[PDB]
Amino acid sequence: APEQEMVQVFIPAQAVGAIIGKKGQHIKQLSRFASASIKIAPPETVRMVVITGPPEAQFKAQGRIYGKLKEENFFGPKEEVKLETHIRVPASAAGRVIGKGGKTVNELQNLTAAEVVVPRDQTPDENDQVIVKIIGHFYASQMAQRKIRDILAQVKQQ
Repeated sequence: APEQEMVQVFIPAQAVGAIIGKKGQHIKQLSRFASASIKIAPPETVRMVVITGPPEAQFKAQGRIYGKLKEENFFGPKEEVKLETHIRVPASAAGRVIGKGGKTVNELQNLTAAEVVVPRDQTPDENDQVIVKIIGHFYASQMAQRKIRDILAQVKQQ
């Protein structure tokens, strides 16, 4: 059964208008395209897009956010869109995302050219989960997320 995941994508504050669209048109139809729930989180004081859905939904929705930002010239003419994404992993599995000595997060970064960072002083949330930070282009971020998901599923069996 397609399990659901929640991802937080940070976008430039000024881009919220193009993601939402007039009368919310763009964010509704993006939800239908991806078959995902897609929400702009309230400002704490970048803005955070919260995407909830299974992996294929995540791919479609995230793909369209990177694409919309590209199309609106939010970055630059020669500039690939690079965004920060936060995902949550079991605390008991974070040490396996890092690897012994740090070898798996290193391999991740070398394979994808995404920057992947597990902050080390975290308090697990009420679901015993901690943040992994992913910064990169669309493909790099997708590949980091897919790999981390596969690591988690491995730890779960064993």
